[PDB]
Amino acid sequence: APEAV
Amino acid sequence: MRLSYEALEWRTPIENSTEPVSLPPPPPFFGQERAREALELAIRGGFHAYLVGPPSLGKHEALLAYLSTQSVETPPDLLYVPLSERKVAVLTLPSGQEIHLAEAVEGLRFPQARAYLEALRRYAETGEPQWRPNLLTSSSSGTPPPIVYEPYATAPRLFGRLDYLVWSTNVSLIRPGAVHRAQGGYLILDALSLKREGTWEAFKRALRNGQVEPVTEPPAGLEVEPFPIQMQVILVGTPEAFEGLEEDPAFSELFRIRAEFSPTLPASPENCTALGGWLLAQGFQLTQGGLTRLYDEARRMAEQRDRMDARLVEIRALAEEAAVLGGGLLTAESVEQAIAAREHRSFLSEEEFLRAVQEGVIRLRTTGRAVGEVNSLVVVEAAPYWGRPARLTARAAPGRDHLISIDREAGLGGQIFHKAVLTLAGYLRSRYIEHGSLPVTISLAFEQNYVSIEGDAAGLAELVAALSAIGNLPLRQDLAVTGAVDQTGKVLAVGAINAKVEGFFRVCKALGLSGTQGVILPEANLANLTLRAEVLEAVRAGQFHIYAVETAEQALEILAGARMEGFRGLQEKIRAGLEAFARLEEG
Repeated sequence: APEAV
Repeated sequence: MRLSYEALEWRTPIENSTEPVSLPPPPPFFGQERAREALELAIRGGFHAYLVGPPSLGKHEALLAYLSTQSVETPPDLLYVPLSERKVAVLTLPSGQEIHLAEAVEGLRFPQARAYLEALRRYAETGEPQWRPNLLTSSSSGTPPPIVYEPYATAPRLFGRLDYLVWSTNVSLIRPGAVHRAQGGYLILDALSLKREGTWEAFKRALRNGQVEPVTEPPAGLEVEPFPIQMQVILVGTPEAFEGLEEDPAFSELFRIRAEFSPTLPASPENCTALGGWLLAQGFQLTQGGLTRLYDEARRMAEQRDRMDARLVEIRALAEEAAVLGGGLLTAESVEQAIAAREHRSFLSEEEFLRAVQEGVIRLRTTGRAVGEVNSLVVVEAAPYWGRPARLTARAAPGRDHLISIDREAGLGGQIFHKAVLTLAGYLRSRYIEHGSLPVTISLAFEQNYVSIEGDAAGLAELVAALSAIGNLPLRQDLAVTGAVDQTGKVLAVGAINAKVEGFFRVCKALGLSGTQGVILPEANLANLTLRAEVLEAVRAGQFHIYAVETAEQALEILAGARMEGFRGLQEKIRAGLEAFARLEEG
């Protein structure tokens, strides 16, 4: 999965 | 500023945990004043309305309960009468009066039913060998009013159907639809169903022109006259479900009253108390400690100390799992263990991650010091949104004022990520001007990042890493960093602050707690910190530490273990690195 900072 | 355990504690003290709760049920729409007042206006005016709010709020249940208490004049008899052998009209008589006009007919005083009879006049005139009225509905009181919720908005369910008696049909094979059952009352539909079923346009025609046509099959049909629709329609959906609809100017014309739910309520004793009576009314056996934990989990779900999640259905669902773990009883323990077991059921990914870190397959530091490196914090974008540390490096070399985001250049970073890098560049160029443009090229990398990354919440970690690389300043690796930065070097709020803090604690714990570990975060996020028990206890034990800052330099001070001024402070070291870089670049 993509990540948020 | 250091945040003490006392500053961080947010949970409600429990007195007499196992005592049974006894409270009356709150009214429909408690804490949702805006939406209730909108709906009262729609009821008072006869306007159509739409109920808008995120999923799992209980919008449908609140609406059915509120409508259940209303009163209207008893709805008329409703029927199809023929005007011909290929034509029908929809007719209301005053209530009950259908059965009399039917029996009079069943032979071979009704001013409303004029055209039906007139036209009911030549079997005798030609031996000419399908004619009696068709009652769609009737009822004995408009209290409660008719309330028809049709979740599946297909043409036949909305408008009714023609059956075919072999092929023939007539007035008496026409079945009613939701629109017919809702006359003198309320029809409730979901916005999403209207879109997906392709029925929005036919539904408009029903409300704008009274065209309500039973569904047929592609032999020979009856013509159905328009009729004056008497109903109030209430659509239900999310903000997003409505945006398709709101680009049609007809939507606004037909649906004038917005009834919008807040996703959160004030965290107040009154709302706790209301939650309790609501849970009791749903059939739960609730203890004080059980109510308290559910209320506090609602605050944590909202990520706000002073608000609570308003999603009654999500709260009920957690309660249902708690009730099983408490053997039918909803206790403090049962809720804490329902929450823990949710995390366990979704933990495989973090267990793999932590194992990879322990094995050195993912290289992370949680102790010691290093130049130009820092743990920032990220959130994995799949439910339930676990936070993790991410190692970030910055390297400085003599060059021509370039700040290079390697993740962004490689296509992994998104627009807001890119924006944060540009913003830091703007801070740094304008902050250190003595050499003209900056005599450094600085490259930033999220070291073991293989996925796309987005957001501005690594800005603080990037800026401190950069300053550290410029000044050759060893930074503590036992403190992770999260925060956005503006062009002036102030630190701004970030999202998912609980998951981020807890994610670094989880890695520190898996690698063995050193007693000096922690997180530097924005002061602006103080009101979002609703940390889980385990982190709170570690902070109370002096085993974990939270720092809140307002500026990037404050963060650097903590990480490098010195002040910017009192020179021998960091600022002169930074200026000295820049002078060294400028000599290598120039002379």
